[PDB]
Amino acid sequence: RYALGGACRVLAGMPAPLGATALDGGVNFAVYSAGASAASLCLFTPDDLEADEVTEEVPLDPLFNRTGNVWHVFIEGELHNMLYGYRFDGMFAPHCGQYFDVSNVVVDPYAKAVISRGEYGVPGPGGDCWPQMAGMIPLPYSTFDWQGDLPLRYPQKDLVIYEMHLRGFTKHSSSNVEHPGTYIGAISKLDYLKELGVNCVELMPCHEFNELEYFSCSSKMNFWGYSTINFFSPMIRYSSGGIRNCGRDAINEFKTFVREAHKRGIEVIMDVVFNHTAEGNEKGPILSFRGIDNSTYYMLAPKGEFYNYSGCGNTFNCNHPVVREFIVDCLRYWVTEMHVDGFRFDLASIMTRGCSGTPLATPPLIDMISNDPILGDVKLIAEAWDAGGLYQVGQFPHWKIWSEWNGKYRDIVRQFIKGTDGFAGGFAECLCGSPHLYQAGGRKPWHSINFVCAHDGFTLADLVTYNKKYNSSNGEDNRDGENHNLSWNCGEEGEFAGLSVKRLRKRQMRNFFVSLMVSQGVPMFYMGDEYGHTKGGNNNTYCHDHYVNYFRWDKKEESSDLQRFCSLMTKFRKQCESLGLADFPTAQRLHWHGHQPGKPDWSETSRFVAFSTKDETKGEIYVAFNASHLPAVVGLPERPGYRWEPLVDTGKPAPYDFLTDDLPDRAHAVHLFSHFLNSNLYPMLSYSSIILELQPDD
Amino acid sequence: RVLAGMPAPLGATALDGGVNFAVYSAGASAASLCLFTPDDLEADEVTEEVPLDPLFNRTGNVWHVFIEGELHNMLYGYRFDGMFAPHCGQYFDVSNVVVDPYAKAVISRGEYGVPGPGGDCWPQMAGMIPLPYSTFDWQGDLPLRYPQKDLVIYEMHLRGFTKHSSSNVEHPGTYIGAISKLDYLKELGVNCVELMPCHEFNELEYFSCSSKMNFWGYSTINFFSPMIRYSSGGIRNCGRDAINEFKTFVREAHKRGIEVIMDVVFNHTAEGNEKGPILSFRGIDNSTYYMLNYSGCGNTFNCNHPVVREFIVDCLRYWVTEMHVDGFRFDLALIDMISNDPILGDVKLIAEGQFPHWKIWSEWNGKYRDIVRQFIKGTDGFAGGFAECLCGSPHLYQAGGRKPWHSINFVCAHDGFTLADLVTYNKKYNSSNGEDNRDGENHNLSWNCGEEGEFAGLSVKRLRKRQMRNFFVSLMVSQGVPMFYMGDEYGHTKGGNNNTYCHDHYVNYFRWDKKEESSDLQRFCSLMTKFRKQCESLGLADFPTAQRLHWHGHQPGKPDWSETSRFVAFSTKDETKGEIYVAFNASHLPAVVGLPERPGYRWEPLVDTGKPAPYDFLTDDLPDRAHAVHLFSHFLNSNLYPMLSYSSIILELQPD
Repeated sequence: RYALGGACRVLAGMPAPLGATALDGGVNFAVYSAGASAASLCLFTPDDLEADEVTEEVPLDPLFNRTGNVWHVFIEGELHNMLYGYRFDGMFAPHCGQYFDVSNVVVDPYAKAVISRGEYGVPGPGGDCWPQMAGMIPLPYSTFDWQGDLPLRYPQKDLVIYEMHLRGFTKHSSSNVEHPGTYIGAISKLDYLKELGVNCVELMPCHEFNELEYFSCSSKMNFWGYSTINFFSPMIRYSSGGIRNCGRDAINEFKTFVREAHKRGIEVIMDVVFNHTAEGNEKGPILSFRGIDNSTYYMLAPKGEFYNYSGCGNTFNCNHPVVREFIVDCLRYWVTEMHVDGFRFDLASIMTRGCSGTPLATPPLIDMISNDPILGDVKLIAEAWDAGGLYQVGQFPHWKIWSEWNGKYRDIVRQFIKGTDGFAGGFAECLCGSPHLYQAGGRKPWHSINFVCAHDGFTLADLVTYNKKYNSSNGEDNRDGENHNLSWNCGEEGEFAGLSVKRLRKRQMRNFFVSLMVSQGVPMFYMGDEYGHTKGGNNNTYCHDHYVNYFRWDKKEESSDLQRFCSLMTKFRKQCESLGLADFPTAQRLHWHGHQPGKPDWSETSRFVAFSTKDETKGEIYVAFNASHLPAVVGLPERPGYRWEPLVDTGKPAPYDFLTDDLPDRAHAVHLFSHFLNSNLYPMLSYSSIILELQPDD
Repeated sequence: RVLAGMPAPLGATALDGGVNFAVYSAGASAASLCLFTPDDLEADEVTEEVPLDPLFNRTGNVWHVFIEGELHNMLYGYRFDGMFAPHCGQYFDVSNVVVDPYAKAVISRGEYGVPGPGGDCWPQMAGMIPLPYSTFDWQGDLPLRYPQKDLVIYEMHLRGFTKHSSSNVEHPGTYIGAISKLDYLKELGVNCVELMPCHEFNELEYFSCSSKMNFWGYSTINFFSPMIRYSSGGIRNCGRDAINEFKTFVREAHKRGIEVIMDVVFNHTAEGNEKGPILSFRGIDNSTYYMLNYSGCGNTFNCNHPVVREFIVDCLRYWVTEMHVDGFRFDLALIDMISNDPILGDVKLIAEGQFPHWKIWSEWNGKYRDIVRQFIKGTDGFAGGFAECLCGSPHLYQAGGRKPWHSINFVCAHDGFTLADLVTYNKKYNSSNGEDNRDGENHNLSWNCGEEGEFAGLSVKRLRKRQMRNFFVSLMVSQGVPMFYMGDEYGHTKGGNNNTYCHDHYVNYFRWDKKEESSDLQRFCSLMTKFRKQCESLGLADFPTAQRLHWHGHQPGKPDWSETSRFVAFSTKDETKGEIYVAFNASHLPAVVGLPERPGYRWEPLVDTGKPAPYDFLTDDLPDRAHAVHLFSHFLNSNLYPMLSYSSIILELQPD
């Protein structure tokens, strides 16, 4: 046949590879739809797509343009300036699970760019929020230069992770970047992270999503982005190019980001959400999979009701034979072409469920992922829990590869440092990387990702300022977010407290950071914790394109003492050999002390934890935490012929809370405590911690 | 020409040109006046003798003789005789020549430690004939009359003060050798200097027996005469130069603002019992002047007798008016007479709660020394006693109608361990006294701070420095009059010997060499003396009241008086520093102590005996003071302070 006025020949094509692929002076399209009775290929143009008008349509022959359940067609010519979609026909029965309709033009799941809008937060032509979408037709060749980029391949034990929101990182006016809120605005700030000690960035979801899902209903916005439309394409409204050049520019922008990050020694880990899609339940848009083969992609009940183990309306059928191949191809695409270094899986315990619902001991999807020759060399971090009731923390089909977030760490550290009884043994266990959870099954201490604050919940500053949540601007009447925050307002609630309360809060924040940085495992903290970012007591800000979610670069200058403390702690962890251990610590390296050396207090009323550990580069170090409300003079280990020299004391005023060989009068400061240090003594305030280093006494 | 004579004065005087000699006796049936020439006295020959008539030259029991002429270059004695019955109580003998009890000078020897011809330790003595006119210029003088509550007494031995070769003085070990160093004392803050006995005494009294010498000088021959062998002139000019040199000292001291308190011993004399030579008293009236052994010397001076009482009163008046002495100490101590005398009533009378008071007689507080030595070293049950001592011992003096400044506080003296020995030795080492280490106090209440002796570790030495500073702080914050002993301010040590009465050796000298090596302790002591004399609360005229003095423990307002308590803290309301907080930690464990809460104010470090010098006492002369306070501001802001074991601290309340 012919497609465009006789210029393009139409042929049978090939059923693989799926998607649209350029070759042989033409483009081959292939899709999978088992339940379709008729299919046609729709072609738009940039001008007609913004009219909801199809410029061309090629009907597909069920005989010569279908192999098995895979429709395919080859069109000769240069279509790389056009956008495409599919029209399917067939059975329609919501109560049976069929959602075919000829009036809808759907987007290929394998499309590498989805073009519907170019401006963030700006409705469509006439106040619309769900305009027509179309996918990008590839080009015969690539148009990006990597400049010899190669994988960094850091050992996971050497990582310090930083969780970043791409828009909120530079969208505040104080960022003073050329393109605030985009992939290029982020690049100008990468050196800052490099000086902070960060060598790994975790991006919050940067896959195509609609920020205007809720805008029509209640004028809210999907700021965080945990509702994905397509998985092969980056968010085009996080780029400066926009829909320009059919989206190719946006792709290159993302690539640019990654490349630059590798030239500063920073790795990029993508946050992916495969457990649900933007299409919602039966009352929602038909953009994608639902319109192609619903029964194949979504997990339904026998009566046609969608299984909802995420709270978002549906549940992706992760373990179905086709869905597993789709997911593996997504991951390999993001690794081999966008040069990503690893992935984080949100609500990971939905990929371990049956393709009905029943948790699987050896899920096929995890099996394929961990056995892949390409995905075996990249980091895989799992947030092992879901909204249905599963908590696979410590028990996850890890295959001796998968890492995992540690929420027990968060709870234990929060309660201990706030001053709860019965948490000294748990805190001591946390400081060693939880051997009882990861050593038994054959995993190393660095398979645990440690954190005390994330994007969901109180920030580090709110953790020491508010007893309760204040989610009133969310519009839910406080009926949202965590109810048990394990926080302490340090004696007076709100930001307007006395000077003693403020000093105590500063001590507490420094104590949390020290706990993170001296523990075995991979530390992680959310952007803005290094300078005390606050959200006003709101622990669930999923819908605020407001300054509360933005990095405040002006406030970073007012609190640069805390930033200095945090960067110095990261440097110290990097230097100390004993803090990045590959294996679990042993009783021959690590010793536990109490108020007196060698006499730990593991009882239920204990609120003091101290240890000392040998080190090949620093000789030996001593760390202590006093979470009681009364000060104490503690005795230090006896080391004939050596002396303990102070390094870190969170109770002292800056810059003396961390001593470096840049202070003009460090020796005088040490001398004025020498009369305690010579006796192997050290006085400590309530709610503090100290780090000392052993040096030759000569 | 020999004339009759008159009873008054009971001595020798140059009035009525000529000399009138009068002597009281009770059994002198024969009496004559011997006159010696100094060259003849050296040869032990009498060059003149004037017999006295029992009727023409005697009124009642007083012999008289008046000689018209010039005897200014002549010495004298008496040929008294009468009943001789040692087994009955009489010691009259004409063959011997005695010295007038009221003689102002005694001329036997002129070089300290150098015996007479053929090694004679007891050569013949004679008295000096006075002049009818004065010879010394006071350059204008008047009593300083300091209130006794404002004193800081410094006990010094005259010879040992500037006899060591490191003193670098023109006349080491004399009266005029210590005048140079008086300025040094003024730098320490000494308001008063107390002299160990400077009456005429024989340093070779028992040198013939064994080989020991008498160094301290607690044995008196003449009560009117200064020690001539402590002067550069010696016997020159009949000794009248010596009496002037002493005066010079007093004068110069009064020009530095320092008073002079004289240590007197009227409870025994060098006469011995019946074995030593008869110098005076026994050869005139051995009954009136002696109680025919409670002093430990061999005799007592019969304080209770009208003749003896008048003698003592006249001696004290002579010293006060002729020599301008400001006060007296009475060893091992008539009383009403002295206290009611027109002149001696305004003199500072100090006696070594049981001694008659009359609201005048101060006392050496020997109970203070025992309690303070036992609290500071660490001992159970002394928290209450220590707190009592800090308030001037009300239970001893307030009850009797006295004042806190009638208590003389000390922890060290000339007998016993020095300050450095209290923290160095646990036993006494008197084997150098040649008495089988049996002569000496056995209950020293000391502690070697761990290892005993001068060769210990570093921690022991640090603890010793802390302990010495703690003792001095204890002294300087207490209500009463503090006293120190020569050399404590730099760590003088006797080598463990707590009784050096018989050593004219470097152990009894002021080692000016060492004071240049322990200058940090001297700095601390001088600064503490400055601190005491500025505060109003530390020199109170009346006992502290509950309205101004408050007692604290590890927590403000919660003192621990139990038998396990080893921590004492208080705060006082001042009017020149606002308010001061003092704390003592005699426990072996460090401690963080909470300070009293004062809205709108903050406590600022002043004294901390655990810190290294010069930061053990903060002063504006220290350029780093602000940074040092800043580095403890994080404890100070919350009303906390960390303390080492065995340490004390002083803080001031500032409007911050």
